[PDB]
Amino acid sequence: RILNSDGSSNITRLGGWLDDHYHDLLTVSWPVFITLITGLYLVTNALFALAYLACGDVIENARPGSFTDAFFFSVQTMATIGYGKLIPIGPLANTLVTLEALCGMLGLAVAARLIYARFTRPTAGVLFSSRMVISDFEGKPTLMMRLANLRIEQIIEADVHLVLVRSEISQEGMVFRRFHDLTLTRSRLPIFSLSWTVMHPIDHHSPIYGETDETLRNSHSEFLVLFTGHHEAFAQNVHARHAYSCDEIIWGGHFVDVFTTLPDGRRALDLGKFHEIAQHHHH
Amino acid sequence: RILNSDGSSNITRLGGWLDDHYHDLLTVSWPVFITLITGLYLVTNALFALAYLACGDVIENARPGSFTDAFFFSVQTMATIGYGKLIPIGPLANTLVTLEALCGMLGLAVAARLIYARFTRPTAGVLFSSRMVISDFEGKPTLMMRLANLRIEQIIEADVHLVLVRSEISQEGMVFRRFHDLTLTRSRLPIFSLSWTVMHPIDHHSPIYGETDETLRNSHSEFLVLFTGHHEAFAQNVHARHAYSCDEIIWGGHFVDVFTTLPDGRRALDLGKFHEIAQHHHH
Amino acid sequence: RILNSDGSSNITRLGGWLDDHYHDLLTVSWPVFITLITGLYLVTNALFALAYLACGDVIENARPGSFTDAFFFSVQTMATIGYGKLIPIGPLANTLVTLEALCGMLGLAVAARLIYARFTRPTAGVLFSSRMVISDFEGKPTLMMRLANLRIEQIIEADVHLVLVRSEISQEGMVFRRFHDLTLTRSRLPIFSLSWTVMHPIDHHSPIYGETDETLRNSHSEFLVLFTGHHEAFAQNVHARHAYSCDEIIWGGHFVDVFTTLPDGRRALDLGKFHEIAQHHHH
Amino acid sequence: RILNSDGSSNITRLGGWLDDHYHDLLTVSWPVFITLITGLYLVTNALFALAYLACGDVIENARPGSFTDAFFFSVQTMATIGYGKLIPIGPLANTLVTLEALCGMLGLAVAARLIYARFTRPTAGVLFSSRMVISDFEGKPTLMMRLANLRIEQIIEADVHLVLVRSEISQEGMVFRRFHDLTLTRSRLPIFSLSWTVMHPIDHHSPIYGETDETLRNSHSEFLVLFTGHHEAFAQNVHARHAYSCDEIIWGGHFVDVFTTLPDGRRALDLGKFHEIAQHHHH
Ligand SMILES: [Cl-]
Ligand SMILES: [Cl-]
Ligand SMILES: [Cl-]
Ligand SMILES: [Cl-]
Ligand SMILES: [Cl-]
Ligand SMILES: [Cl-]
Ligand SMILES: [K+]
Ligand SMILES: [K+]
Ligand SMILES: [K+]
Ligand SMILES: [K+]
Ligand SMILES: [K+]
Ligand SMILES: [K+]
Repeated sequence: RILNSDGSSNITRLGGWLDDHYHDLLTVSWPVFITLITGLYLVTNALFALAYLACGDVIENARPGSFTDAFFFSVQTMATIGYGKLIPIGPLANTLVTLEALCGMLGLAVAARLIYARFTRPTAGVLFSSRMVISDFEGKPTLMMRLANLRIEQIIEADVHLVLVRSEISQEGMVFRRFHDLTLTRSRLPIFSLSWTVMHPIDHHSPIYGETDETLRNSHSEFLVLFTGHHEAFAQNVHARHAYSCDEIIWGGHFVDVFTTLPDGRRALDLGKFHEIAQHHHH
Repeated sequence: RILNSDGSSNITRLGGWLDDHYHDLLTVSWPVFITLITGLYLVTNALFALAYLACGDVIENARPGSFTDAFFFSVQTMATIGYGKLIPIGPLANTLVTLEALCGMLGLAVAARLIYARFTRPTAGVLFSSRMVISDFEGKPTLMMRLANLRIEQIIEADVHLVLVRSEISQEGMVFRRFHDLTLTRSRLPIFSLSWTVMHPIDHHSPIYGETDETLRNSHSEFLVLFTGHHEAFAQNVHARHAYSCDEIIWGGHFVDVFTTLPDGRRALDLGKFHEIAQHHHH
Repeated sequence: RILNSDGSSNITRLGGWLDDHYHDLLTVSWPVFITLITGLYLVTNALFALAYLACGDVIENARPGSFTDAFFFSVQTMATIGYGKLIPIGPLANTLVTLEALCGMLGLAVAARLIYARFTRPTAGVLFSSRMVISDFEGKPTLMMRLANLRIEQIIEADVHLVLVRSEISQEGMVFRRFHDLTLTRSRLPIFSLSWTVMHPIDHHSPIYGETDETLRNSHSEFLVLFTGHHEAFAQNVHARHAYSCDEIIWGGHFVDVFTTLPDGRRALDLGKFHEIAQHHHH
Repeated sequence: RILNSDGSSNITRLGGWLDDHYHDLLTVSWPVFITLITGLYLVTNALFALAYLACGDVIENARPGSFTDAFFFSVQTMATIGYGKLIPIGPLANTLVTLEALCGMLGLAVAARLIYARFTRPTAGVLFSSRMVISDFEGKPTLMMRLANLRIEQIIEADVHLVLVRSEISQEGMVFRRFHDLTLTRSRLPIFSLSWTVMHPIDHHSPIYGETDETLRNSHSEFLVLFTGHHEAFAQNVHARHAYSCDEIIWGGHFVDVFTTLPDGRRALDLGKFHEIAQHHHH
């Protein structure tokens, strides 16, 4: 497989610590992110502790020269707790308190907004069919796959972009992976609530015209699907990607109706039937 | 009705606690959201209270072994109030204070940003006409519905996507709901301030060409409308959806002019006339 | 004038307190917004003051029954200042402190995020020419207007949508304002840095084909311009709107080159020349 | 060069302090931004210090008339530290504390949200080839340039807009820079993971049809590239711009394959080969 089932590439890649700070703060794992924020919080409070000590004995009820007492006073100042046992003395420590309160209020507000950004990533909650089918629709062979909304809230302006990716030999003897846009009957669904079957009519303008299971395997053909939409639950845009290889196309298959009948005779959506494909079996 | 008047589906659906945390935090009711935040706030302060107690008697002016005194000290630390009656003693409680201040400052900032997200959902403030009409416009039968901006602020790049949804029998005997895009005379209005009448000319390319009130009812025809736009009041995008059934089309009707004359002879917008449709009555 | 110079409508409009809370919190004036936030802050602290008093004398160093002492203790609790002169006594006041700290931390965080939203509205910083011109370009009469970027930072994917708005009589004797999209030579400028002249070639497909200054005045013709783009300074989308009446079209005029020569022989942009139009004067 | 390599213009520009506050707060340098926030923090605390003094001796444990003691009490109130040595006396200072806590909580929250906005600007992390090439592709001369994703995370709905910018003489003897959209074989790549070669087939509809290296230099031809896309790492849109002059087009050159073979026989992406162009050398 060139592309994984999720649509990402398998190709190995090659060719400063804070050179991409924002990206790294978002993509780094939660234990790493936590260590970074917690360590920065502790390192800043250790730097102010040393600063208070460099002024002399400028913290009331603190043991002279005690870093521990200066650190805990710094925490009480930076977090703006201010119990009042450890309190600043003179213009030097009060100036440092004024600087530290500002750093803590600003820096902890930024750290908290970064936690929120990492936490509020919306997921499309869209299910792609495990396979694609090739069967006749309106008297023409048609490539199909389907999507379902896994949530109760609607996706507005839902778009699907289907692309064929195959190996080709150019007119000047150049071997390369080419990307062919597959024209869909409907690429935009204004309101996506339940199930959507995406169709590519295989006409003389289709890059898979006259193609068989065998010819798709020789060009190492792959089908890449991008779904985009605005999700009403999040009041944000969402996307989902997927990839099918040549062996995931059921030639002559048709998708089973997902709309089932409940015991009370009601019409329901059964996503148990979502990956079910019907085929004709010969002797 | 397959689709409700708001554009949602009526179909019954089937086929972990924190498996969709962000969606559930946004879509859950306000009393439930409040119980969750308040309970998490109280449970965290109860966990730190127990932690302070596990260290021994490390809170000044607290009754030894008192959970109540340890809980209220935890609240005073986590909220960063720090009155100074209940104060930490030793390296163990001061370390817990340092950890608790961080959790509270970060966690309460995230909870507050989540309240803001739930509170700042923009509404389009767009009124859809209670009916659609079918009457001649520029010598051609035309399907129409109308929208009005209920607010003083404008919607920029306003888009309308009108779709017919009917039951159909495919060439291979497949019964299914098909979605037909209805081509509008104008689908984009760069600046939407007052009233907008949306028109679908019923020409030989229209899916409702040669269709009558009777034929629309036999295919269980429905009309789905999606409105999108950028709202100047919110400096955010907005949308609105609506649905009409076959019995909500006034055949031969025309919308009444909404621009009324005020006593001072001034031209005004009267949204009292917005749902008024004029029809010819025969003997 | 039907439409003002800024693109808004002049039409008079007609046809619950917290029924549109979010819109009203954004569009209300700053003195009103401030009164609302400040009053809510003061009313909440007065409600907790009364609550503390209803428990009895549960505030140390407070005068029994004093609302003033209970109010200032509430402020010290809700703002999380906690000096430590006024401190809570018993399980009742400590429970109220726990509730009040939560309300204040959450509610003041939301109020502050609302101030930021009202404060960070981006302006396009785009100058529209005071007039439009009609003159020959590539041997065809062309309608033109121009825009300039007033800032050093670029606007990416800049779009212009020009529309004619005139009064018309329909085939069934209906008088109405019709919106005609005016097709531009270029409606998209990927990178907008300096000046952009927008052109509508008046060909047989133009709604202003065969139109004169006189015929535009009889239909009360107006030209509405919408500019949209992504601003690099804000890393946000921006828009600007404008409107021209029939008397703001210079028939036969051409815009003066804005690129001037500086004393050091350097080529500069002179936005002093931006509204300058050249015309031929006859005897 | 009219346009720099980054796509910005070189043209010199000409033609109130808080007249563009939000833009200036985002585009101003970090030392300037810090001085502004820090100075505003210090000036506000100096104004409350003076206010407390104007009431008389209304701060316990403060030296009468001492601005230093009133300033540090103001810092302790505005930051909500509240140690409890300097505490307010009477209805006048307690009213000022109530006002100051509100200002500090709101104003410091806004300042912190502004730091976050300045800090969380996403970069596309896209590499443009140092040159463009003109060589035959599918038996037609084709203009090409290429882009690579410098990060592991994908860009979804990646768009490329290529424009020619040359000096031209109009039919009425007008010399001006004209912007020609160059039609690409593929302008949209739904999922951009590795390398993308952008192609403009030079057919009879191309503005560079029949053009040579010499004719492109006489019109001072430049090629402007805009890349846009949605970045999965940031869950935000991104863009990148670039510009090529006439001397940056390798006539007859073709880009070298970036997909290299690793010692374990694995296929890898070598961005060391990204700027490598192959050419035929004659005697
Ligand atoms: Cl925020
Ligand atoms: Cl935000
Ligand atoms: Cl096709
Ligand atoms: Cl049609
Ligand atoms: Cl035209
Ligand atoms: Cl072309
Ligand atoms: K505090
Ligand atoms: K405090
Ligand atoms: K305190
Ligand atoms: K205290
Ligand atoms: K805070
Ligand atoms: K104290």
